[PDB]
Amino acid sequence: QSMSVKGRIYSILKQIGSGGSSKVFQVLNEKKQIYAIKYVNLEEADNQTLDSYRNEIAYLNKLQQHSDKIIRLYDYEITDQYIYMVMECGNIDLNSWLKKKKSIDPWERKSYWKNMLEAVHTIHQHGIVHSDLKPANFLIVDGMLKLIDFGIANQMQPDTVNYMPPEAIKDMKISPKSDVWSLGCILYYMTYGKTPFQQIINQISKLHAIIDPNHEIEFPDIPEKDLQDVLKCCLKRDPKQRISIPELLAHPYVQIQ
Ligand SMILES: COc1ccc(Oc2cc(NCCC(F)(F)F)c3ncc(-c4ccc(C(=O)NC5CC5)c(C)c4)n3n2)c(F)c1F
Repeated sequence: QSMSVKGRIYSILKQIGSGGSSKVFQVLNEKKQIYAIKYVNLEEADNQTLDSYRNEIAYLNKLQQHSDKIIRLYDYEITDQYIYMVMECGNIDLNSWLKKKKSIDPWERKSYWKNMLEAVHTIHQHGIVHSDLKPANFLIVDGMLKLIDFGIANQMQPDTVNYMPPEAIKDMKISPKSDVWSLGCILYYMTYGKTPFQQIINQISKLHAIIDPNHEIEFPDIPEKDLQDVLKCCLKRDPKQRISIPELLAHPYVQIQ
């Protein structure tokens, strides 16, 4: 089944994500190369939705320069009815590559963490706060992770409120610190193999736990202390307390050997 984007033509290998009025497809060009293509349908001109999407393209466009830990965008076409974005295709998302795994190599867990921070630092410099980070939002492309999205649009899910931080639940304000927390949970889950409450099931309880000063988060012993320190510093409950992405970038855990 064909597709046209700026008069270049694309044959769909398959759908790889869906949500709202948009679908993502793995696809091939004329010269047998792979790409993802996000196709959004504007027939439902929910006007908040529509500006959310014009805003995502705008940013995705601007962050092409400042980092390649950010998914590449080769082209797009937008009209009143549709939006096609032709992007990079990753081998695999992170959320998967983790569930098909028992032991993560410590060196990889570090290199993925670096990549994580770099990408999140990049979007903070441009004043974006994701506030929705989870493993799905990252993506493997030749050893490097790359952030796929910014939290601008009511995002797809491939084909969970573990990573929800405290401030987002009491506040019913969002700073950068909010992404740190979710990053911690993602690192947490990469060391221990469960987010910090994959084991509470009562949702009313789970969010009382996320916000209960007197619930001591269980921090096991591990081969490397630095990691353990990074993890405690990220999963603090006062944002004013919590470590920053710039402090995180100058941490021993990311800098030494
Ligand atoms: C939360 O929304 C998601 C939706 C779909 C997702 O899955 C995937 C899986 C991929 N692996 C492809 C390899 C395969 F399966 F074909 F073998 C892949 N490659 C490029 C993109 C991709 C690219 C761009 C965007 C995107 O729209 N980002 C916004 C424009 C900023 C999305 C959601 C996924 N994806 N996306 C995902 F991980 C999400 F987090």
